[PDB]
Amino acid sequence: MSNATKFGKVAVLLGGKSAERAVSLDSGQAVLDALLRSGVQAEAFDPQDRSVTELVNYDRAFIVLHGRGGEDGQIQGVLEWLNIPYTGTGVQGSAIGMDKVKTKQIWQGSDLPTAPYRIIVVMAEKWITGREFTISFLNGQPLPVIRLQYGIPCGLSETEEKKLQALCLRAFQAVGAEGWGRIDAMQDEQGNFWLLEVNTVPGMTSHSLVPKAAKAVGYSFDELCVAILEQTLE
Amino acid sequence: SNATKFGKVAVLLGGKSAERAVSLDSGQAVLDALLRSGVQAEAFDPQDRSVTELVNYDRAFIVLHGRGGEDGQIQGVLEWLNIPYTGTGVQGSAIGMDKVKTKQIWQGSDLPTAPYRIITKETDLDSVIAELGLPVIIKPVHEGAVVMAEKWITGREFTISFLNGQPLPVIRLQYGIPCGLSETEEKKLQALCLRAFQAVGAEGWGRIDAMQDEQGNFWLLEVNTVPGMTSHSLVPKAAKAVGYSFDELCVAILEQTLE
Repeated sequence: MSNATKFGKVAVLLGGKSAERAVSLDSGQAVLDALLRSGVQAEAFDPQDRSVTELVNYDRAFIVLHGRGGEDGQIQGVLEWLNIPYTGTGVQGSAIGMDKVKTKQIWQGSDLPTAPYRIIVVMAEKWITGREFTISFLNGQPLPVIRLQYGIPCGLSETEEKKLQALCLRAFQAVGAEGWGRIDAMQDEQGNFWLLEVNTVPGMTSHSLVPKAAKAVGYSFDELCVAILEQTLE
Repeated sequence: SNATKFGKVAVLLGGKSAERAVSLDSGQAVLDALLRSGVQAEAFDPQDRSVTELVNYDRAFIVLHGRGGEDGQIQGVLEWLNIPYTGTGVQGSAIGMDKVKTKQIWQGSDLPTAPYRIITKETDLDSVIAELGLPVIIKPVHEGAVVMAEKWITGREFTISFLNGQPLPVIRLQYGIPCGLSETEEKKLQALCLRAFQAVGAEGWGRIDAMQDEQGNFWLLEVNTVPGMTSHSLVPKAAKAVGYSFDELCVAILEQTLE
């Protein structure tokens, strides 16, 4: 049972219209090479150069557009209307995820910790000092946590780490994200966690954090790319 | 000036959802009203015409109800085709058509709404009847497979319709106006509902439904981001109460699609 047949003609959506275009071209190229190596019939699709109307020629879509259009529900919209299954988070989770105030609102509304904030678009947030982390997701489940300013190990105890993972899984589900993505979190001076933001189509460049964390659990980049694409089976 | 301004407008109607028939009715009404106002309107049924052809139009009047219309999908395609359109963008639409999400973001804005528990059909039922009390409303989440349980409150339902971002005269649900609220009590419900409208990031026009319990307290229920425009529909009724003819109301809504 081959990946040519099984996944059919897949479009790797890349580049796009946003300020993160260059990063997305990089993420796209990486993913495209990896899927081609895995024998999936992948092709590049840049919606800034090719009308989305031509998506109708493809059986599924690997979304690796960052920012406006990609991370915010728009392209997910068009794919729903063309009946083309696709990677990651649907319209709702995407549209929310790319709005901090809305992401915070729905987190507060789920009994989940996050800095207070006020109505100034950029907002005004309560300053907390501590160390930032990021919990990456694959198949709905969290992966090994990475410290931000190397990255792993993070500097949490094994139980302290699992606490941050379980908390972030709730914040991932709360906002209705699915498949894969990233949650950023804080740890204040007293050891308490605070949720910061969500990325519903993360970077897939060589320096990007999700492949790093997927590798920590034995996924090659090519394996990680197929795992993500498997979401598009029903 | 002289409805050269709006150009070739598409009235999106019918569609794929269970509310198709209602949408055909809302579409026809709106289409006739715009044509009477001298706007160059045409019908576009996305179930019969590929959305690809939307590129032939300068703007879109969305009057699709339910799945595809009320939930961010068609708003998506319009954003990607750079075609301005009526009502609420992708975010507000996608939220609005989800009750749990609408409630979450309302709780998160210090706004009143019935307690509820998302039924994973397996969470212990005893802890749920302990939180909410009996009787309890169970209802489907998006279309009012995933299901919820809400706390039953007794009282009288209302609906506050919106145009140009601002609320219109409130209507009692079972005629509808007068509602049976005092003039100050009515303004209280309007100001509350304006916050709940803004909170979810809806814009232009729409409807918020609200409760009043036996003690006089308000509770928010749900949001409709593309309301009915049929002859018996509630938004034209409330727009008429403030001196808008149906034709005038239809142009007012279309004006959202300008700078």
